[PDB]
Amino acid sequence: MLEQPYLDLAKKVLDEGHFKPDRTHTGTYSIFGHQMRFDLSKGFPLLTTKKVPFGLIKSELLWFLHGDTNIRFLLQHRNHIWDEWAFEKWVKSDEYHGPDMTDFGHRSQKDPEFAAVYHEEMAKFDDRVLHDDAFAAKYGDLGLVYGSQWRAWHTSKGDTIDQLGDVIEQIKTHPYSRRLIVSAWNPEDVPTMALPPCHTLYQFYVNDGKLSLQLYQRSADIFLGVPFNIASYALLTHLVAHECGLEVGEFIHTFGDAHLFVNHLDQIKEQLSRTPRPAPTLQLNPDKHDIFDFDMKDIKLLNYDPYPAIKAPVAV
Amino acid sequence: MLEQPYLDLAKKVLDEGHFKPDRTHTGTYSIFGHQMRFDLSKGFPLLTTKKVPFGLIKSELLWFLHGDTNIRFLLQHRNHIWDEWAFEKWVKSDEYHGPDMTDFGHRSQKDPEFAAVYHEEMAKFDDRVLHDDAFAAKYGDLGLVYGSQWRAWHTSKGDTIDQLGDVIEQIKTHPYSRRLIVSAWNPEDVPTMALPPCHTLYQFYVNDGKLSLQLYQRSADIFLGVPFNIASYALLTHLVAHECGLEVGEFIHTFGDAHLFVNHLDQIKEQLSRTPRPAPTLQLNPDKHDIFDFDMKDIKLLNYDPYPAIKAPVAV
Ligand SMILES: O=c1ccn([C@H]2C[C@H](O)[C@@H](COP(=O)(O)O)O2)c(=O)[nH]1
Ligand SMILES: O=c1ccn([C@H]2C[C@H](O)[C@@H](COP(=O)(O)O)O2)c(=O)[nH]1
Repeated sequence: MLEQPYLDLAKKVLDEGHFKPDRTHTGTYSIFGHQMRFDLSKGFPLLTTKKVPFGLIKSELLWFLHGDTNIRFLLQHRNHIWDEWAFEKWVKSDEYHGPDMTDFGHRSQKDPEFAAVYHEEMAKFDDRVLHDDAFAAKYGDLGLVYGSQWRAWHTSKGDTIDQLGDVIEQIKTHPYSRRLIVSAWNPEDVPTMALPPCHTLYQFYVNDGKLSLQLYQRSADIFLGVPFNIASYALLTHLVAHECGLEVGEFIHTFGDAHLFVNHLDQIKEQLSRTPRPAPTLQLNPDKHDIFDFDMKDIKLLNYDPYPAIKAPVAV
Repeated sequence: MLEQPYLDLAKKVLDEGHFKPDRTHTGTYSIFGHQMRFDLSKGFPLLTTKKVPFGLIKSELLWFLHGDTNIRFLLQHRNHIWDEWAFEKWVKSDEYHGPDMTDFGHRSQKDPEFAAVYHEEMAKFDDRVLHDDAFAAKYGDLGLVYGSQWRAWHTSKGDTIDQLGDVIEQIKTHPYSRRLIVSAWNPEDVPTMALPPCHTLYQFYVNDGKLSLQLYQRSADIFLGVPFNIASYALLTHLVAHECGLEVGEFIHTFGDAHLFVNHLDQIKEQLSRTPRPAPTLQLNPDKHDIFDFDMKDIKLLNYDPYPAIKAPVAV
């Protein structure tokens, strides 16, 4: 079935992965170098063995595609995936006068009463970003995130490259090119960023009127992150193919370090006892062609019928 | 045997690859997305089923490691791999007064008498680069090649990052880091370079005192290029491990487009009828530790006993 490479990867980390501590205190089981593939003509690889919210994946991708780096657009589609990076900034600034919020990541899991003074400041941070333009401009804007890396890469001569829009143009006019590459990795920013990009680079490929895409992901959270990651680049391959008048090939997912947090063992083992269902179908607006101007309603998911969601703690 | 993944890859492109024309007129059989691995504790992956000149691979790597971008150092170790890119420049310049050399690449294979007016200008270009300092500075210097990308990446504020030397420092002090990445892909240079880097990015990984390395190669000439590529990054993994006091793990070779030129079919089919021998051993100077100051004599290859070389035409 379509998601099997994903369950094979989980099985593999389970009986083959090495114990390694990491950047936190939450241990991992870990492998290095892995490759899986999804034939997108066979259906859309949103996991059926656990419910994944597509509406989140689809509004985060549109954000990236519009070159946007401001949380505000996410909040308008009730997408909180990026709140913590914005909040971090607000909180560690002059204008902030409130409970001290230091190491709020850990301390939301070790104190149920703190976790409500945190969820309080956050709801107020989001509300302000939504209603106060100057505030949004100051704290809503992440700066270096996929929307500027893909669409507005800063040059040493002070201009701005649309990496992705140029490559789309190369696909239309030189389909056989071996240089259809978008990189998110800037050696000059990377030492001072809070999160150097996990999705480091990707490459497109055309053959027999079919578009394929390969992602090099340096670091992957197998239980929580990877199910989102897969759907996000599978959708990108679909949007680009649609823009270029091509059919869709394969999505190839290459990993550097793929890890399983040790507080996710039971959840993954439960998931492995489920039996994949038939994959959903993806449907794109036949009438609209500029993907840079796609909106929520231009992407529908059909026949998605998943097992229930599995709750897991985030790693500190 | 140690090189089997390489012969499996050739076999795969042969009966599974798609005919695709390319950037020249010389057709290819082509696949997209492939991964192979070499356990470097099992020996050094220099192909035994065809003679590969290690002395070339080893002087080209030292060049890169010294941050050098000047052909001159190559010529001193009689290494001509990079001559054509330098010559191209010389020839397409004001100071050049000689036979017109336009499309000299093609026209060295379609004219046996031209091919000797080309080999004449080239021997004179190399001799000058070797003896005339101002000339070397002007035409010997490639500018953007792996030695500056790895060791002297230009920032937008006019300084210069030693990407590789910083990452070596990260390996010594944060071995478990998921961000041990060296990129050669600069979105601002790539549209104006004659050859955007084939070796796009690589990532190191440590576990149980062992160093592994994964290469993302966007485009690979399977018959001619890949045997050099493999040995070159396998040696890098060895030099870095030696510098950091680690043992050596695996070299993981990931491909975007891996192609076989159609004028290489007979040669590859002949190679596939050979039987791999035991792999050579690599030996590094036990007393010298700064790889940035390694020289030819600091790297020895032991027990390399290959089948004869197989002659093939370069693709135009
Ligand atoms: O879309 C995402 C975003 C994040 N991660 C995870 C992987 C790691 O657990 C963490 C990054 O930490 P470092 O790898 O930088 O150390 O983020 C994913 O798998 N997918
Ligand atoms: O070390 C090398 C250097 C070059 N190539 C080849 C692969 C391609 O045939 C060619 C690059 O052309 P483009 O891929 O940029 O189109 O160089 C290799 O395989 N290994």
